[PDB]
Amino acid sequence: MEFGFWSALYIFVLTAFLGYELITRVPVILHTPLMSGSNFIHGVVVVGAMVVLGHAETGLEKLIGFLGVILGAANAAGGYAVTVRMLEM
Amino acid sequence: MDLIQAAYFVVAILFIVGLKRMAHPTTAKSGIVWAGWGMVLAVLATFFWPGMGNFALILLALLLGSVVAWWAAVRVAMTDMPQMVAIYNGMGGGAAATIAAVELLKGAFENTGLMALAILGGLIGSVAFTGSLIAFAKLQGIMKSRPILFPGQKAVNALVLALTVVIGLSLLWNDATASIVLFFLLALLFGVLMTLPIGGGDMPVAISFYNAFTGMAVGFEGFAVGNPALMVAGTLVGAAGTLLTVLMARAMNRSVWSVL
Repeated sequence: MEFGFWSALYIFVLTAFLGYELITRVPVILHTPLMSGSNFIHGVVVVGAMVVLGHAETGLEKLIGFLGVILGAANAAGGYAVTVRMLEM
Repeated sequence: MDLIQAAYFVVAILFIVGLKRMAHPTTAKSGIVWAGWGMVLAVLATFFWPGMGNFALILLALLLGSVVAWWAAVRVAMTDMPQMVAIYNGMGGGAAATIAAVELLKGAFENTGLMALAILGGLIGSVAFTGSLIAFAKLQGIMKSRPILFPGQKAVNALVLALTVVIGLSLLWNDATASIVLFFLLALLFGVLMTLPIGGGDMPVAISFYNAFTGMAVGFEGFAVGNPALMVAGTLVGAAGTLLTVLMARAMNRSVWSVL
């Protein structure tokens, strides 16, 4: 996927403002579940790891590709479960 | 114009609203569900990634990770949410690093800026990785902790960080395997090192910090590889994580730096 330097820079900054702003006025009670929920969303790494593994040529590459897909998957899955429980309020 | 692009486009919107909805009580339970859809759609869309071998091992990995993780989530009591968060966050970090590691080992980075973002992602994830594992073990009792001080630690830490960055930048001319091993060992060491002096009660703040970190970690990899799902969601969470870290520190009367 082609993104130009500038196109990517704008994308980076815009989402950075967005991210920040969404959290501005949030009640204390919602901090940690929110900390949990964002923790979940980064679990999207798993997608990044999958694409790495599927392109890995050598045995070394295969081995640290496998390993990270586990880490990815645990992040999203564990992310999701805990945040849903935390969202019992 | 293609379909994984379309898929990720929707995935973004789905993460943005989720987060925003998680943002307000009146909409919160709504939030993760919305995110969940993003997660699903992103995973399922990427199975189509063209020229994708190792399909068997991808599936084994997805399955081992998700279910033990998922299982650990439900079986565990309700006052162990914090370390649960730490650990999943930890993994998130590691996940980041592995992307960086494999993409460097292949060698083929035809752009030095891209390569720098690879490495930068790499650094931050590992630090979060071990940082968050020391977070866990601390609250969990297995490392049982109050601030592990020793007379001149501030310097050795900053020094180790320095070294890491040096060997790091070195990769951008000469990317030899020896260097690559060194880089990660030193980063991994710093995550550990920089966590030690942090007290028991402070940990939440530390977790939010390393959360913000993993967020950036994922984003960096994203720009670096050219993956829109990573780019957006990584940077969305780094930002939000940063502000949120502040707000938690400022809510405990403390100040982040006091914490670290």
